[PDB]
Amino acid sequence: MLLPWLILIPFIGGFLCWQTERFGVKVPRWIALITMGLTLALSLQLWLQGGYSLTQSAGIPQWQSEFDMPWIPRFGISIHLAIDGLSLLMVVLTGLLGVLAVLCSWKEIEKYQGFFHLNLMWILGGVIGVFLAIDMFLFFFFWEMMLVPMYFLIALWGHKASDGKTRITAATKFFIYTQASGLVMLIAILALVFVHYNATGVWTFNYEELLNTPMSSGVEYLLMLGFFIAFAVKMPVVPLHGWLPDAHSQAPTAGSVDLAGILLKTAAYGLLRFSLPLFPNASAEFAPIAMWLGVIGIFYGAWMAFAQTDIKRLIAYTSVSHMGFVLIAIYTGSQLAYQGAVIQMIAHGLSAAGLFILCGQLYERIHTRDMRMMGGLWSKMKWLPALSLFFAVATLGMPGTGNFVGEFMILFGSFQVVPVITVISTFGLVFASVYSLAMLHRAYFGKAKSQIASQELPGMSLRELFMILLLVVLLVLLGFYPQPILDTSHSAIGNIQQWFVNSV
Amino acid sequence: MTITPQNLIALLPLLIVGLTVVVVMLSIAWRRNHFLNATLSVIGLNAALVSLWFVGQAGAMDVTPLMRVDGFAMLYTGLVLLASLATCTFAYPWLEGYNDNKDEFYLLVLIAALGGILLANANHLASLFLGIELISLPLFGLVGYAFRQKRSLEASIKYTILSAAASSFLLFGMALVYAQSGDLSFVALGKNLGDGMLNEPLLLAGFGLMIVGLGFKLSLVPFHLWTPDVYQGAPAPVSTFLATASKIAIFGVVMRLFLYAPVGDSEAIRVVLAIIAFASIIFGNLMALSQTNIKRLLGYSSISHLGYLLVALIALQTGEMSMEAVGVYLAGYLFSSLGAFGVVSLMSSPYRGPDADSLFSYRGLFWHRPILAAVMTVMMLSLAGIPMTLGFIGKFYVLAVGVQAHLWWLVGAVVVGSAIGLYYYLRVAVSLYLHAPPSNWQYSAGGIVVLISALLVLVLGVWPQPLISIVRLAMPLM
Amino acid sequence: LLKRDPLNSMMNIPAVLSRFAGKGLLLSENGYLRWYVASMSIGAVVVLALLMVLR
Amino acid sequence: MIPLQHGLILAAILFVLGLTGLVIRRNLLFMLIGLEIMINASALAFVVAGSYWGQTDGQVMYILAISLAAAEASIGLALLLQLHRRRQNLNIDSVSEMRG
Ligand SMILES: CCCCCCCCCCCCCCCCCC(=O)OC[C@H](COP(=O)(O)OCCN)OC(=O)CCCCCCCCCCCCCCCCC
Ligand SMILES: CCCCCCCCCCCCCCCCCC(=O)OC[C@H](COP(=O)(O)OCCN)OC(=O)CCCCCCCCCCCCCCCCC
Ligand SMILES: CCCCCCCCCCCCCCCCCC(=O)OC[C@H](COP(=O)(O)OCCN)OC(=O)CCCCCCCCCCCCCCCCC
Ligand SMILES: CCCCCCCCCCCCCCCCCC(=O)OC[C@H](COP(=O)(O)OCCN)OC(=O)CCCCCCCCCCCCCCCCC
Ligand SMILES: CCCCCCCCCCCCCCCCCCCC
Ligand SMILES: CCCCCCCCCCCCCC
Repeated sequence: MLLPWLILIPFIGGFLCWQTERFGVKVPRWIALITMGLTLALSLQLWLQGGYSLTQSAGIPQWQSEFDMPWIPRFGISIHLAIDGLSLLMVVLTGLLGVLAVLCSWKEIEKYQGFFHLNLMWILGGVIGVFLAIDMFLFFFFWEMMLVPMYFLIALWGHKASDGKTRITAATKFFIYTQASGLVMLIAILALVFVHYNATGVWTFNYEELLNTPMSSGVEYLLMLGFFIAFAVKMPVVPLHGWLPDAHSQAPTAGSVDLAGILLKTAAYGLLRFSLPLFPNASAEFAPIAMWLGVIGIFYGAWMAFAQTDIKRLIAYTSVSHMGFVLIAIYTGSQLAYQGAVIQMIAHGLSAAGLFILCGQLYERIHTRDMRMMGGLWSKMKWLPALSLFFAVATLGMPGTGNFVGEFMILFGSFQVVPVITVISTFGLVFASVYSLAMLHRAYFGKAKSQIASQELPGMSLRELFMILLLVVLLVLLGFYPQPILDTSHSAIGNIQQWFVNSV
Repeated sequence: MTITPQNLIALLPLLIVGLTVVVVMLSIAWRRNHFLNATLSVIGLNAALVSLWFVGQAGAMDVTPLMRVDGFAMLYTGLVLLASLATCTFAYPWLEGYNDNKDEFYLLVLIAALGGILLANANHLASLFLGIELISLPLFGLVGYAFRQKRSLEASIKYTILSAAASSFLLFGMALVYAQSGDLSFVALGKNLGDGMLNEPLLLAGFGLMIVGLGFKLSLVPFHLWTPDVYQGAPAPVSTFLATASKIAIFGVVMRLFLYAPVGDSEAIRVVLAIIAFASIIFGNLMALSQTNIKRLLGYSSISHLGYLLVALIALQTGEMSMEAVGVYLAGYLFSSLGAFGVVSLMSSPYRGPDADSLFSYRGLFWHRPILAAVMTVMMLSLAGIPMTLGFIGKFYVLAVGVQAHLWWLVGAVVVGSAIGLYYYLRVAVSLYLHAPPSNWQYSAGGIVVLISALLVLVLGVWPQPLISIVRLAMPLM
Repeated sequence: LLKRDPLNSMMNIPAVLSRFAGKGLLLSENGYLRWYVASMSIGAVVVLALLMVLR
Repeated sequence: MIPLQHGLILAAILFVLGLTGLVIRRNLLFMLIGLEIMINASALAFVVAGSYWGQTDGQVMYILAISLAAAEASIGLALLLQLHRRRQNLNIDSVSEMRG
């Protein structure tokens, strides 16, 4: 009953952000902050009232909250929302990152920031709708609707230093990748719906009804492949990753676009929620290909991150490597690896958010992103290099941060299933330590390699320090006490794992 | 068959548009009055649109061997009348800057709308030929209305020559079909064959020559090369009419011909149309990649969108919702093309000479015309098949129809062409917001028309069920 | 060796194929009316031959 | 005792001759002349088909065809006169400024 408001509060808030700009140019940021705070408060209230820790695995479907409204009854299409533990964690993370994205764009007081905040809230509402929709048409609709404000934000509000043509090219490449892969997923959805209609005789896009769809081997493989192509584009999975460092490099310099609709792992959620339960046998046969794609993603992303001279592209390739770990975890069929994947998704969201916010602040201070033009920045800044050191320590999987808990539970479950892939992935952890130390030494240690890095720089303000330290506290708490997060997602992950291994 | 009073009630929009033609022409003979004659034309078109309600109350019936009136005919009559009303609305502020006679424009638009209504109701090869000609010849006049401009004269010459060639191709194919069949009614084209002898060579050759003529009229590959030149050279309200009403009416009569003719489910014709649809989608999207002219880009876009519609045509006998998909797609395409070409027409109004069709002229449109830029970016999103637009609902219908009939090559073609379309439509829509170096109520009426088109596209993109139910109500005789 | 992202270029190959194919297809739009008539008759020949082959 | 195939073949021969004249002639007047030949050939084919079946519909389609031919010839000759007025030259290759 609150799930429609979880989607609608961002949309009404973005409309109010656009509408309240006539009252003043410092007004829409407050409207966006109240909007995202209300969304986060509703998500936290759903967390408190859900009783997820005491919920046991009863089998798919099992929803803690549900909402249904007819939308297109001709095709059996409904606004059908449902929340359980995994989607609840994703929605809470979306609300927190949306609050951080609003707070990070606080100083942008330009003449059209009402449209900026409207696009940000529309992206966040689309992401929440992706996490909530259990109607396949509605899920696809949210999946494709949240890319238009993404395109416009990158194209018009993006990196001001670069030429407009570069921003247009990166935005267009991202949009073509995501929307073409979404259309392939729509083809798979339509063919699954038609197979179900031929088997039974009713029109349904409901994910609960489409679970019990008898189909031959080969049809199921193709439907799985369409779903996986969409998810692999947005995860990213190599070689469908090239849009991501380009989109990150041309995103708005503060990084609200980075937090709002890139660092929320809708594709891993889609693989767990839709790909494994709808096509369990096809996913079981596809598992070696997906795991080797994850291994290639880990090492390729690590090597790409090391070779970068831009910090933003470096962090984007770190995202590629960590999503390779998550992709390995998803196809194991192990409960421990799935819980590690959930922890890894949340921790990677937090740590990459901290990294991107710190990079935006560093670019505000020194007006460049090339690491060859900096060095020795530890002696010139007050807070930024130490917090960057903490977050780089987090992305190499140091214990005490949630990233270690995530990928080590992933590797424990994966070794219980697939040992060779696991040992190669742990050498991927060595590669991760290499690229994190390389970025730290190129940016903040050594001597100044240009003139901008040789002078004292203004320190972080109270707001930026507050949000970075909140991310630090959350990452440390996830590293040392991950049990509430594991208890929240335990029932949903167990349902997905039991469905995957009991139908194969 | 004779004509009864109830047949005259089913005749109502055709009779009203013909009476409007006579009345407007007699008013021109009285005195040349641009406002009065434009008002009389739009009053007659509105009266025909209203009388569609009485046509629906009358019911579905055969009016002579030539015409059959049903919900299908009503829907296509309504689409043609909406496009004609929008064309007149965009025509007035453009014609306010025209130094020569302006009153003949509305006469030609009315006669072309009459041809569109005839094609909506056509049940016969005679009525199909006459409706095509009745659309084309007023468009010969309208495309070259500003014949002092070299582009308008060249577009008129090209359209006239190629449409006469296509009409001769279509008439020769009709004659071959008649020689085989002995009846020009749609339901009899292939009826005198049995025991799996539907692929009679003369019948197939006649239908191929008709395919040449109709595929010229629908800008289908390889009869498509006229489209960007005629779209660019024509006056912008004429480009609006040519993009919407002519294409919609000709595709509707093609829909009815392939539904009713027993040779419509021939496998050879199906494969030939599959090749044409594949080539149309791919070629129309690929040629629009590097277009700096908005009218030429919309011409190549029209080629691709008619390819998608033809994909829906191929699954007519296989699936169950091919006609419903075509109706939903054509409503969405009408509204999107009306908005885009109307923004072009309002940017070119009043007429001063060369059309404002360069993409540099639409670069930074938001900083002086923000509402027009918002409408144009909504239409670029709709023609790309982006969700919360009606164009996506049409694309979804096309994809569902193709998936149901297992037309996998066509489905893959739609996906690839959609990606290419995404590139060039996004390029236009984002060039609207970059930085680059009226005052009467008829211009405001044109702006209101494009704004209403944008609102309809957005609202029926979010909530398509009323349009779907309306199209499902408008069903032909089985 | 990898600093140029070879997989990104390998996936960028279809974009350059689309650009090349569109530039090649735009050569048919030479603006000549007689070529447009000739292309209509070529398409008539192709459609008729295809219909007679698959009859 | 006239085979229908012979009349249809004669109509097809006239049609392809008119199409050839339409393609190979740069002068717009000969293009219009070829168009008249093709539409007359299609009308002849309709007359042959109507005569084979013993129906008036062939001659009715002939009547519609020549009405189209008259109106199209009128429009094409008006456009030819306009081209001659504004160009002093009837070469159809000169009207090619819109391309690409
Ligand atoms: C897992 C593989 C199978 C499933 C794939 C699913 C599809 C989604 C994921 C793959 C998408 C690949 C897209 C590759 C192109 C990305 C867009 C791009 O590069 O746009 C930028 C470019 C313009 O930028 P620039 O280079 O400056 O050009 C200026 C020219 N004067 O723009 C252009 O040059 C125009 C681009 C037009 C559109 C690109 C072509 C699309 C073709 C169909 C794509 C569908 C998949 C086909 C098979 C892929 C390979 C297996
Ligand atoms: C360019 C990007 C897009 C890619 C191109 C477009 C999609 C191409 C899809 C090709 C599909 C080939 C299918 C070949 C067999 C068809 C005939 C057949 O065997 O039909 C059987 C069956 C109908 O009989 P039924 O009674 O339903 O049988 C029960 C079985 N379930 O048939 C059925 O039940 C229907 C089977 C449908 C199979 C799924 C089709 C779509 C799958 C998702 C997209 C394709 C895979 C991902 C993209 C690949 C890389 C681009
Ligand atoms: C402008 C140029 C550039 C742009 C355009 C580029 C090209 C676009 C089009 C690309 C896609 C081409 C078509 C791919 C799908 C082919 C489907 C097919 O052949 O299906 C045959 C068969 C159907 O199943 P069937 O045997 O009928 O099942 C009943 C029996 N139990 O199938 C089977 O039996 C099972 C077959 C399984 C594998 C089929 C799909 C292969 C896809 C290869 C690429 C993806 C590889 C995996 C993922 C890698 C990482 C993304
Ligand atoms: C300034 C002056 C302004 C004047 C106003 C201008 C704008 C408004 C124009 C209004 C036009 C109204 C047309 C009404 C048509 C339907 C009338 C009707 O009663 O239809 C009912 C009939 C089926 O019902 P029944 O009466 O039971 O049938 C008995 C016959 N066997 O139904 C049928 O037989 C078929 C019904 C569907 C036919 C198509 C609908 C009409 C054309 C619509 C074109 C646009 C569609 C796309 C946009 C939709 C937006 C929601
Ligand atoms: C979605 C964002 C998650 C951020 C990380 C949260 C990690 C869990 C922190 C829970 C609180 C830990 C400290 C208090 C423990 C109280 C124990 C009560 C029972 C004895
Ligand atoms: C450019 C678009 C390419 C689309 C390719 C689609 C291939 C479909 C193959 C279907 C094979 C069916 C075997 C029974």
